[PDB]
Amino acid sequence: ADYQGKNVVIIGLGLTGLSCVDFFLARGVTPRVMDTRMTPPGLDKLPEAVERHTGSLNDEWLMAADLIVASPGIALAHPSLSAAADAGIEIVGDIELFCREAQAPIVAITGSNGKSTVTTLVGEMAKAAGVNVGVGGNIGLPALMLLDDECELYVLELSSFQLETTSSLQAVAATILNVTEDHMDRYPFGLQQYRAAKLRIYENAKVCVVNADDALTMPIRCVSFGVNMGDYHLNETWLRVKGEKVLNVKEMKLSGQHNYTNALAALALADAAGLPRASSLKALTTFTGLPHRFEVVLEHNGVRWINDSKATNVGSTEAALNGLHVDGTLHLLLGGDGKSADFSPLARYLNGDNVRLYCFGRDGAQLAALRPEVAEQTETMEQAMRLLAPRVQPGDMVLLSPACASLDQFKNFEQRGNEFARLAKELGSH
Ligand SMILES: CCCCOc1ccc2cc(S(=O)(=O)N[C@@H](CCC(=O)O)C(=O)O)ccc2c1
Repeated sequence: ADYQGKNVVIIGLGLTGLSCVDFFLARGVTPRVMDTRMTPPGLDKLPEAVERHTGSLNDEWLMAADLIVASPGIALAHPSLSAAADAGIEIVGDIELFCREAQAPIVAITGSNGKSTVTTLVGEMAKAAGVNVGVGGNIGLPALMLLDDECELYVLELSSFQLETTSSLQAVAATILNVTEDHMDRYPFGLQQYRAAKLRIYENAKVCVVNADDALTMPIRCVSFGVNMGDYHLNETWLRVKGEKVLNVKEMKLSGQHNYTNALAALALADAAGLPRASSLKALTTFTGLPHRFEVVLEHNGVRWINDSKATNVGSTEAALNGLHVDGTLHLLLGGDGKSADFSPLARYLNGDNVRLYCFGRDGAQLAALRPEVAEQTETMEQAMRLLAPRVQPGDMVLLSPACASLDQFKNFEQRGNEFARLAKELGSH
């Protein structure tokens, strides 16, 4: 693709909007930028030479465009953007621009839960093998910042929003790990619309990796992973491939059944990508986990404080609660922007004499309502933590696994997690 002489418009700033801007500049094309936010991040880095429109979408700019590069953060359904598509104006995203330029195979990963883990694991498997690997997308660096001639493999986490605007992806290996309710504020046609966006990842993929335990991950053969069934399966616990033991999970630092199926998924994608199994299995024994993903930030005085701020949907929090072992009382922090999710699937894990709920953020009242008799509601996570702190006892667990976006009150789930760990360390020691 060649963009010279094109009127290009980018919707959305930040590092991703800026990576798009750099992409076009370096090609001898000056784009225009708009953001619906008044002072979006990165505005300051923008080279004065690029005109910008903030606080709203500029229809004059859009309708005059030859190409619109839409951040995953804006809906294709937005009236201004639907108008442009109706006019036949081409709309793509960063991932589409990347795929058109990429000169190395791409491993593509999406799903409601486990996608950052499996993306990171596959990158670790490549690294152990001596492969020059670029890992990013919806995790880490924006995809366009990974473009490098020396790169031998790319491993991208892709969100459903990125996939909606991508059409040139031809993955060497692609997976949807699972599909559980998320982003309903962005999918007015419900779960099947959301699933439809994720299913796009398989179009033109050399190998499709599917979850034998989750029919929604299926297209319409794929290599499969699952617990008791699949080409990659569990059998102490061993990872197996087609009946053959490959790894005793005692060698892994990660624990839990869901991280074991994450391990199969990664192995399946690495295998499809042609990485040696020895180095791939080795990476599985060295990977320690991501920050904010069920991360023990404090274990002091008989109490563990777990930062699971990366739990931004119901299915994620469920993966935290399902089979959880707590000696005393579980103090569960829930809260933020639920994205119109149905929280009732959590109810099942919240019976008993040993659970306390501390709910906050935009949807706090909705979360407290899962079990009002053991629930407390506050405006902030800080107020909730100071509320729960005096009550914690030896044998207790304090778990931040909010089931919601943090965007109503925090920059991102990382700042939420960082504030959690700060407070835990303050309230968790005399
Ligand atoms: C006009 C451009 C709009 C730019 O603003 C935005 C950019 C990206 C976004 C991503 C998403 S997002 O839906 O991907 N938000 C994450 C938030 C996770 C977290 O708490 O850190 C989630 O709930 O999965 C929502 C809104 C966005 C708005």
